[PDB]
Amino acid sequence: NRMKLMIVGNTGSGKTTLLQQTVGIDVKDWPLVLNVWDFAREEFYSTHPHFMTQRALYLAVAMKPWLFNIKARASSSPVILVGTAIRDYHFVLAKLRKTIINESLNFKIRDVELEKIILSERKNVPIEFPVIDRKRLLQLVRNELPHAVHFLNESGVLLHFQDPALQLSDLYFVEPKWLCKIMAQILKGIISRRDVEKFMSQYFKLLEKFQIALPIGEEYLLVPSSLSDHRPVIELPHCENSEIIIRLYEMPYFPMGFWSRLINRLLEISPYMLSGALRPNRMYWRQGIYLNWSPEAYCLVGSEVESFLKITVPSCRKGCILLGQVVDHIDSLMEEWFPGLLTLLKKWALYSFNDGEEHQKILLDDLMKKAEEGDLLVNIPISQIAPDLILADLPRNIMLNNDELEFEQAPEFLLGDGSFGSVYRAAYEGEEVAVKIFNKHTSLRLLRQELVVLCHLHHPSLISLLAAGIRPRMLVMELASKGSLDRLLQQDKASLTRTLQHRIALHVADGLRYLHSAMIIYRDLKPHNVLLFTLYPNAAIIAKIADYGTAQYCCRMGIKTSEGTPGFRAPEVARGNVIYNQQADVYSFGLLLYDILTTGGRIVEGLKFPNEFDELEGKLPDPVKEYGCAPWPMVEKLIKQCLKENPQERPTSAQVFDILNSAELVCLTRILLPKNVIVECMVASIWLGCQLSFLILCLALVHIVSGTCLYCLLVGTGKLAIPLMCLSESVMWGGCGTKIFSFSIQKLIETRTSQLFSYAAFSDSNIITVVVDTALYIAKQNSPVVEVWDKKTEKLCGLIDCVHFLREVYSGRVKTLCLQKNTALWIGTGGGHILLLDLSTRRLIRVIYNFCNSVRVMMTAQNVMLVLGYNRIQSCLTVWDINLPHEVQNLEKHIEVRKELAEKMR
Ligand SMILES: C[C@@H]1CN(c2cc(-c3n[nH]c4ccc(OC5(C)CC5)cc34)ncn2)C[C@H](C)O1
Ligand SMILES: Nc1nc2c(ncn2[C@@H]2O[C@H](COP(=O)(O)OP(=O)(O)O)[C@@H](O)[C@H]2O)c(=O)[nH]1
Ligand SMILES: [Mg+2]
Repeated sequence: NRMKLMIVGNTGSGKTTLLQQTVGIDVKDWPLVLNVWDFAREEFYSTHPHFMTQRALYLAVAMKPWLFNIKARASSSPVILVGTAIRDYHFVLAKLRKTIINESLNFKIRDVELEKIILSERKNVPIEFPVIDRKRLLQLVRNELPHAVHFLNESGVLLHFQDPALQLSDLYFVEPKWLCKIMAQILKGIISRRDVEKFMSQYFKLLEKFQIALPIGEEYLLVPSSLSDHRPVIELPHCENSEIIIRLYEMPYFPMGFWSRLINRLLEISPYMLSGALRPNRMYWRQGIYLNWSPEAYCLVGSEVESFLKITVPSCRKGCILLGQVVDHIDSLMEEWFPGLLTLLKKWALYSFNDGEEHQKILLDDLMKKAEEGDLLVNIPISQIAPDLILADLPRNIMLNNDELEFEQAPEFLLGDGSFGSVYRAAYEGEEVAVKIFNKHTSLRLLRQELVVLCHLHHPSLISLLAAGIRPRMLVMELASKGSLDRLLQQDKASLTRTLQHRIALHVADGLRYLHSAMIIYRDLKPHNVLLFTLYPNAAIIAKIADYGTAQYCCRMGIKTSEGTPGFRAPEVARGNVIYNQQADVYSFGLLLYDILTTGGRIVEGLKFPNEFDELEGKLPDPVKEYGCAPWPMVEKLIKQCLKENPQERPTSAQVFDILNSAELVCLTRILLPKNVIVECMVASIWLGCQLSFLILCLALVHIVSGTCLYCLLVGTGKLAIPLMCLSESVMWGGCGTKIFSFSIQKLIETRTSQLFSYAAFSDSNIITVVVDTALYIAKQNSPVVEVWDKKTEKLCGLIDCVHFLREVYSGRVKTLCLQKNTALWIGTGGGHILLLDLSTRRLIRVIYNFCNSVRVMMTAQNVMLVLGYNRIQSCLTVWDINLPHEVQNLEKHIEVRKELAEKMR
């Protein structure tokens, strides 16, 4: 019986006095318990075009923007007019009171659970500054919580803004009267944070999310709702008809919150309107913005006096560019936030044949019709009246020379089905290209959106444009030499090597990072939209992103409309009620990486079992167990991170690219052991010691002898038998006590000569391992320094310090050594770090961090590299691909090569 009453109207009308029978939304209670929200001069309109819900009854008190917001938020809701989908219209007392009760009772018919306990708990809890965090103990004391909180929010008990692009999900506003008085008392109109602070970290963030206090600079807040109600005297550098371009936007009324929204949109993009980054001059009068880069490049967006919106730009190249980008941004803003004007909106293009005569206007649709069969207006080119219809504002190097195009559009020339078009195989300028054709009932808006994406962003991981036209309305971009990723996943499963699919993932992550850095949300990532140019893993370009027909500007305000293919979209996008940030793209990339790791897998199952693919996406199986793929540790972890319900828990695209940009990720191949099971030695199925295990001082695989050291059959205690602790063959050598010894006793190299260099304690220590190579690498107990000696001279050659490398990049004390045939040295420090040194140049290739807490024993098997470590107790067994140093070098070189391309494509 909890009904919501919202008395909306124009200030003064005496609607507050109407109920009794100015500083923000009020609230009262009436007995059928009625929750009344009494709304309130005109500054609050852009502050609360939000608090309408759906389960409420409206009482309008001839303002039409109010009705426009009502019919756009709560479509099915009674609206009773009172004098001083309309259901009744009364005039002014008690007779209308019965109508309200009758309408409220009929509204429930025209339009229970464990709620009532959480409702009471949230209502009966008083705190100062009432908003509270995720206080789960209040429900613990007394998969269904976000389904009850939503109902309570839609009932007036509290407000929970769970929209991803608000960052207010964690905190819960109690007794929502307070949030309608502290958020609406901040309001010539350029006040600073210092003054606000004298009346707060989340408070400033909360204000800007509601279009109340925009950030125009440090310690500065724009506060659009408080700007002057009249424009100053602007005298533009050009006043002749032939020198300016004018376009009007005629509306029945300005939507509630339209101008603050437009100002926010325009001031965020102004640095990048010419280049795509120099700041212009800006002015504000609450119904317009003046941008000014020069007397030749400016932009005046205002509102003449119904409800027209004028855009004035100079009639030059930079003026046309600014006009095009302002029109595109206004159209995008209207599509995102004001659906209902798209017809309630009329667009006029102003033109004149001779200078000095009155301006006459033509409807933009008629002008587009005339431009579809010509580029001149017959009683004065169209490029001077509406340059954006013929793409005259875009760069001239991407204009379609229709005489150089050999395009068939045959069913056998099809390449794929785009978002709103169809890509075909064609030839342009004597080259193999791909042409996208929009299907019959499309407008210039889709072309212009995909051109916004394709024209100003150049990245080695984004599809490149070659030409664009309007008469056939195509997009010639380029031909991917190897097709889409879906075809590779479902047909050519054999060519997908590990190092190739890692590059495929990395190139898509890099493209997403760049797309997000330019305030663009892709909104649909799938193997179909990922294009492959080569299957050679060492190439710089392996994967690109195409089909930008669903991409849209995603500024700090977010995006509301829902786009994306079922099964490749974030969970917050499937339920098209919240407004989401660019983390949906991160979730889509997580799904795509899951697909890459599992190859066909869930895609093959979804083409077999539809309408369950999208339902399973809120939990999906383990990649390894479900489809039997080879384990890819630290990539399954990234998949789990990217496949999280909370968008804020998900990493950003830059973080995903950073995680993927590591050779530890690709060369890792990690097996944990039971808790409190310590391992001393292992041999290669793998045999382990402790008690002899399988998956005691020494072991050996004799083609299993169990013991200080043992080789497949020499035994060392320090009495050797065909304290001694070292023996290796590469000739066979060894080490006894604190001196190196050899035999084919052949060469007793007593090693206390090195006491002069380094500490004597490190010099005179028991030997741990000896390595046989052109040189002699020796490390001792608790020795952060590895000694290098020459067999030919039986003399020291030089000492290397692991502590030096560790500090340059941490126990540092050497525990084990292993030599790789590619001239790389593996050293296991006392901590959980691994050092890769080139044997020749003595240079640090890379240090392995976050691996473990301590390294015990290290060896190689078959070709992989076995490292055993502790976690001080828990011991872990880790398998590293033995191509790790070369992979580090190749990955860093590849990153540099394709990074010097991103700064050259611009
Ligand atoms: C196998 C065959 C298939 N092929 C392609 C090419 C493409 C392609 N190229 N360029 C494009 C630009 C855009 C584009 O928009 C998509 C993603 C909407 C389909 C596709 C392509 N997409 C699939 N297959 C190229 C030939 C050589 O190989
Ligand atoms: N005498 C009289 N005063 C009215 C009438 N309607 C409105 N008012 C005046 O309008 C004021 C109410 O303003 P109100 O509409 O509640 O402001 P709002 O809540 O911010 O929209 C009261 O002070 C009344 O004096 C009316 O029919 N008769
Ligand atoms: Mg009032």
